[PDB]
Amino acid sequence: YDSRVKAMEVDERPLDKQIQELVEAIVLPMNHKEKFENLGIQPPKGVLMYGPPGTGKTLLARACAAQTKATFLKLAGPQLVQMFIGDGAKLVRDAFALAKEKAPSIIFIDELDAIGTKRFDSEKAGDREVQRTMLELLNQLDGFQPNTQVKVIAATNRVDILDPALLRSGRLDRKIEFPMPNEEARARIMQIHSRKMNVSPDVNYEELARCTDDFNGAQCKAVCVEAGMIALRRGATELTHEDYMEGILEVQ
Amino acid sequence: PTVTMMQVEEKPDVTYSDVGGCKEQIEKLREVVETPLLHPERFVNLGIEPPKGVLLFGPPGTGKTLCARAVANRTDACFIRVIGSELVQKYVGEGARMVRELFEMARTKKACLIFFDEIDAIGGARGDNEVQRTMLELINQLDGFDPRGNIKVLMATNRPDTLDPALMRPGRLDRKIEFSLPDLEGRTHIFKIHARSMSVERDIRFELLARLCPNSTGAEIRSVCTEAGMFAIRARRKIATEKDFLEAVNKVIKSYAK
Amino acid sequence: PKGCLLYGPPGTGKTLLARAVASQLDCNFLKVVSSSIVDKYIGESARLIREMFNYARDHQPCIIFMDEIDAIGGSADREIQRTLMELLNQMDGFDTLHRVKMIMATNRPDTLDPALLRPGRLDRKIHIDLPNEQARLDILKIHAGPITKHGEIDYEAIVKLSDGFNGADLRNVCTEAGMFAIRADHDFVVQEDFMKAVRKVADSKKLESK
Repeated sequence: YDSRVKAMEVDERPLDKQIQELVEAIVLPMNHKEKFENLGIQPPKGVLMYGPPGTGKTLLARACAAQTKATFLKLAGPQLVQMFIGDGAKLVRDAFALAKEKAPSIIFIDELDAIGTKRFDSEKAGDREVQRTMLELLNQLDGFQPNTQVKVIAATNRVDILDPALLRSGRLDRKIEFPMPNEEARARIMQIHSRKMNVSPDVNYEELARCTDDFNGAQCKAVCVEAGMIALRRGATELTHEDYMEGILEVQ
Repeated sequence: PTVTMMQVEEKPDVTYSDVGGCKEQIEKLREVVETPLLHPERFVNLGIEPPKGVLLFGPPGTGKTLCARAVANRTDACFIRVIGSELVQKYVGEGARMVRELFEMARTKKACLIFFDEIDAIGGARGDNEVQRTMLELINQLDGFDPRGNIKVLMATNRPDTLDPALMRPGRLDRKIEFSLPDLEGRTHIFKIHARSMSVERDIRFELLARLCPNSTGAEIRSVCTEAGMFAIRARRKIATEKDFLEAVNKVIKSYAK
Repeated sequence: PKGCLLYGPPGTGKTLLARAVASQLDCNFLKVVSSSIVDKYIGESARLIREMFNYARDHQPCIIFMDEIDAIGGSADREIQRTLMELLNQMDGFDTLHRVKMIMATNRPDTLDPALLRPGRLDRKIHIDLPNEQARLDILKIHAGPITKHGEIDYEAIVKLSDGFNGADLRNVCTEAGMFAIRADHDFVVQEDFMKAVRKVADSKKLESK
């Protein structure tokens, strides 16, 4: 029933200061239950990956899901907004029923601050049953001790709206701030994202690294694929060095 | 609906060199609509994948004709086009099985090219959830590489006020170029290859008749090329001369374009 | 005795105790959302309000919880005030509330409808600023069981050097120091990382306690 939310996406598989604690904080709670039972440590459930734009949290967390290799489920923010009623029990108990019974998967969501607004201005707003959905989320992630099952990963593009009652292991606990890392790191993750193609063995990474400023990872992959667009018709079967900065100065 | 029987495109039509003045853009789109099919191995060995596609919007001009031209100049098997004016109809919900059956036929056609026309009839998100299901399910079934993510991406629309396709198009669509309206010296090739009809006298200079018809769409100049032989045979003659229907030309554009 | 208010300005604690009793017995299992009142559409859900309260009065045992009420207690307003009048007619009407019990919870005690704060509706008021340290020491003793520690132990530094916190905060900081101790792959965990890590991280929670 309600295949629009039940069968959302049938998928199996798709900066060190945050990807270390992130990848560890999502991989070690999966298998390393022995030390969790020896030292009594509880696996973290909620994580707040916030910060300014220009980083690409969606594709970075998607790459983390590629590092986990487990099942991945896609879900967006405004997808909970539906004209029908009673979506809290049906959607929360449905997605948490398939996640409750099925194998341990990974559920990464985004745009949570917009749908998690407590309605400061009470003039007129329909965002009241999505607030019901949030109260049932904190209800089933707070009042249920057997909730050591499949985690729920959240991501917010801004911290303008923040519920002060989100202080719990099951709730948003790992407040990951974006310190705007160095450009060479984006040239490293982009170097890994572009090492498969035939690249000429002369790249200094200084120009193409410095040119990438406040640019998400999806835009960097748009620079790589965009470089492959004209690079396919350049005649040479190997990518050149000026095509990175040409793509940045072409679509960016 | 009529989109199932009207969806299949056949009966070839207006050919390549009748483009509306586009000299660079005809290569910018030919390199993705004709070159990948003619050289599949050259794009796999010479690079990583063939190009995705182009994007034509803005002024109407000769729109909706160049894609039928791409259907005409197909060397292997004419592809299927999809219009958007049939998606927004009463009793919504059939668009899911519709896009799944036309994409299912696309998988039945060894992943053939699928053109999408008139995105503005289902675009412009700005009670509209029934439209959001069709357009968000469509974009979900286009950006999603599960059926195919390499065939073709092209949206020929008139109004660019579509908010969601404008932000979702950087995912898989590309080449945010304009329409490149036909210039003055563009129609001379339309006359050159449209001279393949009944024997036309060589006194008709194609540059003069081409430059004496401004602001004329591709369908308009096609109707002029049809009325040239029409008003040329209505006189029970055997040859066509510009002096026989010049008044019909400058009248059919002037009196009908004031 | 037909109502009670639990307002804690610092941190939490109403959901910890409401979850301790509501998770212990609760006399039933039926949670009522304190935000799904009117509608998302035209306000014709009076059959849903009188249906939910119709079941709350149909069943003999019933306990209703309402959390985060400060957002709903602030043409579009005439229906809000009309539903507040419906709450006045359903809480102080011709219906003896001798068996049903309701508990209201909030976040900031500044906009709690002083008209609704009249005695009779919310009779009991308790400040959870400093919970006598019994919840802190108790949650620290139940969280100190499975974790192995060295013989050198001093709970007075953790209980005394931490104020204005709760059980969930203290368990997230104690487990945060337990992860800080598991990063160094050591078997035993001394309380030095508890005093320094819980002290400094606790100061970061005091700074980020907005």
